[PDB]
Amino acid sequence: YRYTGKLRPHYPLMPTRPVPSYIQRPDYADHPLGMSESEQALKGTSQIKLLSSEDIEGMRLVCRLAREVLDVAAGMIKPGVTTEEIDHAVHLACIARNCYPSPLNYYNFPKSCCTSVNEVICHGIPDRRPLQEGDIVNVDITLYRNGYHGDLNETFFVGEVDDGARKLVQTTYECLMQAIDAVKPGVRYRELGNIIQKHAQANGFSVVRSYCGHGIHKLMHTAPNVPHYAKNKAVGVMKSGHVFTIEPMICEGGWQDETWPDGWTAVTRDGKRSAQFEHTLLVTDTGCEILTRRLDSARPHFMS
Ligand SMILES: CCC[C@@H](C)[C@H](N)P(=O)(O)O
Ligand SMILES: [Co+2]
Ligand SMILES: [Co+2]
Ligand SMILES: [K+]
Repeated sequence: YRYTGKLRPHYPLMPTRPVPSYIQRPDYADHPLGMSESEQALKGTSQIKLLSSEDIEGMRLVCRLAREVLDVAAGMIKPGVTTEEIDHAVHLACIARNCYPSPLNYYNFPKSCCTSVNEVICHGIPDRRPLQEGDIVNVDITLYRNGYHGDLNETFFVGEVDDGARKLVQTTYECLMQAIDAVKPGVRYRELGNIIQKHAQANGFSVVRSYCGHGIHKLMHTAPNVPHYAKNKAVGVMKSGHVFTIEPMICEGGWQDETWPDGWTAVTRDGKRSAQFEHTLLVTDTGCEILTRRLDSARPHFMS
């Protein structure tokens, strides 16, 4: 394999971390290939669940717990700390909140969160590489509690970073918040990508095409599919009671991605940096509720 940039995987990984049997497990947890029967059954379906009131309480709960776990990870970001150390902490923090770490064994993903450094777009595997001053790193947290998944992510600076990194991370966050601002009943899911790409393009960045935002509730990834790029073909109209993510990935260079031999790590084909933010959203009668919002600050961690 020809790597696209400077980053390399740092193996071996520590043995897979056990989740005590008292934690309730999603279906794929114990599938040999990590397939989710429940996801697949609804795979290809266009129909969007309307959450009930107990569904909404369940989503509120797991999304706030996910946020707490992301906040634990945010506090560990500094030069010299390995992404595997961050995942260890994340794994324990999930267990402490009586949650299963959703990524763990999801289609055989081997860790409890995704860590995506520099040219890694998304789904990076926590490993033995120490974070380097200058890096940008995304941590993506997904928790499962009482049948519901909650999903968020932020990009972080590792010590001092350069102007290009400041600008890419800020712009990515602005892309996300502009899209969120547009969310309310009657808006087409396909419109969000027009908004995201307009802002990215204005700032000289490109928009990843192969990964999308998604419905989420009892299933981690379900209808709707939500592209982040302009003139997409996404199907569906927003309605009060829909829950879904928006998680744009924006890049310094070109939009094209490819996958490492690990089957998960998505990287820019050109080796230039990519940043991402993600919230889980509930559409309400007036707009939407950011279920994974940071409660104890107005702002994401990079703005500290
Ligand atoms: C290993 C899968 C991790 C997934 C589910 C991420 N949380 P996302 O849905 O790509 O944001
Ligand atoms: Co995520
Ligand atoms: Co997601
Ligand atoms: K990245």
